[PDB]
Amino acid sequence: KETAAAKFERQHMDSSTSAASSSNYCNQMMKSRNLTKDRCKPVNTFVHESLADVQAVCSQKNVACKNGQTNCYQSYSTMSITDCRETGSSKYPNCAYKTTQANKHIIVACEGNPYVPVHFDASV
Ligand SMILES: [Cu+2]
Ligand SMILES: [Cu+2]
Repeated sequence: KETAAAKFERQHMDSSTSAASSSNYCNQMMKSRNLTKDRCKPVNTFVHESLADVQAVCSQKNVACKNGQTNCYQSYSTMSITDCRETGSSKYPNCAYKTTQANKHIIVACEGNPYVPVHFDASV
């Protein structure tokens, strides 16, 4: 259906906006990106930077991933991101999210050739 790289783009990339367009951004994005189809994915981060800039992170700061692996890389500088966290009232099928706009360093897991971001590890 898709590739691991394209899946990262679907779940974590939104280069069309410099930041969350409204407090309802996460409710809209989580749905349109098919992240609430089977269940309400609890947490998710979207990156408001060009693909090239996020892909460049694979050549930046090598750090360990949350799972112990060491194919993770942290951005040298901060990026415009939107943290989407499911609200306490949220209940599938009616997924509801709190939209939080921030500027933080991102940590992504890189794989393949071309070595590109495939998993979003965290924002710091
Ligand atoms: Cu920095
Ligand atoms: Cu993987």
